[PDB]
Amino acid sequence: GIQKTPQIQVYSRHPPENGKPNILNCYVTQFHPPHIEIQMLKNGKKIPKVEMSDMSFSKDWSFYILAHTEFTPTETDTYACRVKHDSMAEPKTVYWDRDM
Amino acid sequence: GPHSMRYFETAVSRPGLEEPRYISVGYVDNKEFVRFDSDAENPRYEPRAPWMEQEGPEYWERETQKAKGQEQWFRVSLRNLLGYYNQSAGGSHTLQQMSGCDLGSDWRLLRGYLQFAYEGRDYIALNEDLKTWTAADMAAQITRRKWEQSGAAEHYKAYLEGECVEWLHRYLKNGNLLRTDSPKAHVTHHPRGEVTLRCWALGFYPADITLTWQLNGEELTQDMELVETRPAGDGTFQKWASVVVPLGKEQNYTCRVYHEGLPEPLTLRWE
Amino acid sequence: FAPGNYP
Amino acid sequence: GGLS
Repeated sequence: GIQKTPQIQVYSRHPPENGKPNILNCYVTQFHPPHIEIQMLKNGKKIPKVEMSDMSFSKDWSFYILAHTEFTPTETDTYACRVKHDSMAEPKTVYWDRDM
Repeated sequence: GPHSMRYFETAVSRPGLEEPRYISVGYVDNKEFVRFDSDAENPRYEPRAPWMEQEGPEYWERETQKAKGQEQWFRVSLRNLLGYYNQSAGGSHTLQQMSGCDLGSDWRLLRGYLQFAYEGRDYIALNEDLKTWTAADMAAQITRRKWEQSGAAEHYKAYLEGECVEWLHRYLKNGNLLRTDSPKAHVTHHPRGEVTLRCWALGFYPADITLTWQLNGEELTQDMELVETRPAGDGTFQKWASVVVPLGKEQNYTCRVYHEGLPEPLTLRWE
Repeated sequence: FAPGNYP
Repeated sequence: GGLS
């Protein structure tokens, strides 16, 4: 078909240190059509005010977007990015690994 | 160094919406500097970099009327494309365009660009000679014939060779943009018998960068794992690359980082 | 300086 | 008068 399945990365702006506030990024790329849903999660809960960049596309015509929010990592708290897109039957979840 | 200007334009129709949404994004040296969005409160071109607020009100009035024209043009084009591809009502459709010019380090025009895509796939593009058209789809031959007979290429050639260059020159003077941020690199150690070595590159701009791992002079592709270069969110980019190594003999492996901002490529070992 | 497509 |  015409659909292009998004690629996803989850990562912080600055090197993670437990207890120090930081920015968590969810970087979603290479998808078509441009409509998309991105939710950022902490321990399964919706993170309330996730900032979303404006629509842009790359030279291969595929669209991309960066979601981000403020967060303070700890030892045990989990963070993930969950994406909904017409290229997939079900939403895709990618978990945050502080080493990547 | 070389320079460039680009306008990336998109029109999207949906079933529940009754007119399509038009978005245009201007780029100078691959950095966003203007944007227009038909969904906006009162649609207008807006500056997206501080150095563009220099332009007076009549500049933004002219650009805005051009965008409003592009919007009508895209709207008509989406309708004709439904006919060309025998598509019925009830679906979502996308029409994109890229145009602009590349300048060499001498500020002379190297090449112009004008490309279109429908449903995210190549539809028609102006050839590098700026006189002829390339179209692959059978449906796109209808367009190519119409454009060949109407001298549309002459119109675009005048823009790409004239205004695109003249205005880019002006933009570069108004922002004289030359900034590059070099990568700061470190290698982390991930005892997984083995440990994983991960070479990090952070804080660099532009995004283009190359990471390599070497063992005794040989670059190692035996499962050199990467990630796609990603934005930190502050204008800089991140990247890393990793190798699988037997534990203990860590000092046998070096990471190298190449980037146009560096005086010379970095060389890194885990310390 | 945005382009204007050929009408 | 568009594409086309």
